[PDB]
Amino acid sequence: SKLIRVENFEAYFKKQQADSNCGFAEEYEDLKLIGISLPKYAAEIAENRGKNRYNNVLPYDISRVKLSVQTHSTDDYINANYMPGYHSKKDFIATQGPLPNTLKDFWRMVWEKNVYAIVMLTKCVEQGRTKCEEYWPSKQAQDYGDITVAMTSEVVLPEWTIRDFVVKNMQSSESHPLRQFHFTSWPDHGVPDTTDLLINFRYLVRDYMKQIPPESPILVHCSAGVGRTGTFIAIDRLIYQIENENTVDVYGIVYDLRMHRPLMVQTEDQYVFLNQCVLDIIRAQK
Ligand SMILES: [Cl-]
Repeated sequence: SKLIRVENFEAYFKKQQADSNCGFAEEYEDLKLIGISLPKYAAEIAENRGKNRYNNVLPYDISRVKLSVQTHSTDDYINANYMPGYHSKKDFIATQGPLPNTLKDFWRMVWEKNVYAIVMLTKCVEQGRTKCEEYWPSKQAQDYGDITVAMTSEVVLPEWTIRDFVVKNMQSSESHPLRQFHFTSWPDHGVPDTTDLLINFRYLVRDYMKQIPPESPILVHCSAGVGRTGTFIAIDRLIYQIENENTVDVYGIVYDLRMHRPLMVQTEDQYVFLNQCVLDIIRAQK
């Protein structure tokens, strides 16, 4: 009974918000251990440890994105997992902000996994610390291993920047577009003050995704690719749920996310923020 009909969501939210979000805290605490016993052997292989941004954010083997192998099995490794969306088990790839040594891997994943959209939910640097490499080029083409990327346009707003690229595999002469939705306005601490901007940003991503071929995972990342990333993915899923079923199951969504990657929706504030998102969406349904 974690399924809440939208007609009952506001009352549910108020209930869960009582006593300093006690109910939300309880739901979130219930999620705490979900997925954590899933093996993460590839992530722990010596050769792969340095490919992880955070030693405690490791992809579960069961859902990890496996890249092509060249000379060594560990070539398959990237700190990323397929995350189900509303429609399919591979609607998303949640991944960490790539490192200087995983840039090639990052683009190889982008290429091999048919990514046309990247959602980036972090600044490269937040509070004087590197959260993510600037892994994308300007107009001047850059090669990342066999993958060449050139930015074709960039539109900056205070809230987010949207960048279009052409991604080409130089080995095959295949290419296709990629749009990167760079949400630059997530607060350095805590969640956004309001939900509308992130929700509108999600709508922008979705608007673009309508133009994209099938089986094209949205690559979503922040720093660790779990907190903001999980929040964004959950919001996307919740919106479909609301739109298609008039029900929400934030718990079920986050649970599912946790079964695919650790820490998805990494703070209680984020979890409450999701519920706030649902409330705002429902309320904004005149
Ligand atoms: Cl699954």
